[PDB]
Amino acid sequence: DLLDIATRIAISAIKPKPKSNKPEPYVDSSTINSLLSFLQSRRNVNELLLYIMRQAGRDEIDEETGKLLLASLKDRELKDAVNLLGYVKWVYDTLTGLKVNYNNVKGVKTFKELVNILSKV
Amino acid sequence: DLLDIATRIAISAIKPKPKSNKPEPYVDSSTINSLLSFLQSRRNVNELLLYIMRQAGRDEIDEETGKLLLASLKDRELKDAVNLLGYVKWVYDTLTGLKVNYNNVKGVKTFKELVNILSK
Amino acid sequence: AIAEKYSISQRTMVAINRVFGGQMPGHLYTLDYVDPGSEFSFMMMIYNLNLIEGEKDWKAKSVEALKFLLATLVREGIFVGARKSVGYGLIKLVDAKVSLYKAPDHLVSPVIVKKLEEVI
RNA sequence: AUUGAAAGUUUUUUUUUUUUUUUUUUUUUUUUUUUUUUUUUUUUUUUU
Repeated sequence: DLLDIATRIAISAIKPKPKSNKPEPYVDSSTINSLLSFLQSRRNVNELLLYIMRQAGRDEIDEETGKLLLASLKDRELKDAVNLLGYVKWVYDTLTGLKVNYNNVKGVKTFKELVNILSKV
Repeated sequence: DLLDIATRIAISAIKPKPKSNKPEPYVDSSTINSLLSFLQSRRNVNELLLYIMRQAGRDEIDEETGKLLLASLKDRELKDAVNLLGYVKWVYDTLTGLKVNYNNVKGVKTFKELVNILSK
Repeated sequence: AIAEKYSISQRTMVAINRVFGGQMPGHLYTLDYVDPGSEFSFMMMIYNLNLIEGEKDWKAKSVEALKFLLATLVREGIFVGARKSVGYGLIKLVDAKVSLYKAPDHLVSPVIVKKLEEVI
């Protein structure tokens, strides 16, 4: 469901950022918090899409992650968009806190698969 | 909606600059930021249109782009004008950062079509 | 304190390398500002501190401190803002009606209303 | 056709009152819009 979309988006956004001297994901938690705050303040989905596009164009959001976000957040209700963004934020925070390597986590496309991976080890 | 107008004007402004050594937009982001700053400082639409016309006469602004801007801002309130200008600036920034090719966005008239094109 | 007759002004400042004076090392930062002169809606509430009549001696020197602060704000004006060292940001209170509301007689109805200048 | 039987464990009672997620916390500290460029060259105050 929405959780699978959120997990795929978080995995795409957690890929290592090239030309960065320190190991870190391509995006930052500040970007996700800004996304949520902008959606809450503006209460519009098209404005959120514009924000996502500009963040992608600022060379700080992975183009694949941006494409996934735009694909998910079209013909979608505001409440559904809010829920999806919250799920994305929570999954990203979990992955950051657990320091999950992107190499062994990029191969999962289901939330249940991610849960199994985390539970096993 | 305002966003459709903003997308159309940004598309008109992202046309390649004729007679340039490198493929670059005919209109630069500095011009857009100058438009925003001028509108914020002057806080009126008339001299904003005057500045737009002067810039268009002094190159750096496509004739059709200037015509579309003038038609859009012919009769608009200050808040609506600044909202439209901000939308235009954001759309132009997205197009520039994404390095989107002009030939693939010559037919878009709305914002949803551009979003679909970008997503695909 | 929101503004009414505001105007946003952009100023661009760049540094000068001490060796080979004049070169801009790329530290070109542009900051947004408000126009030099614009009204702001100021409103402040003080409880259990009589100012027009003052307190005799109980927990005093607080009324004096508040009056000193108000006098500094009115005549000199405090420095607030982001830069605050190159002169960017100096607010001042031009005039303010001081309305006193006392609980026993009439709290909704003001008891004494005076201009801030007479208070200090 | 049990020694032999025919009776609702039922009525009745509000889990209610007292309590502000509150006080304190300045998105500021630093950075000269300077820098190389001669308003220059051509022209007889002059004939029947």
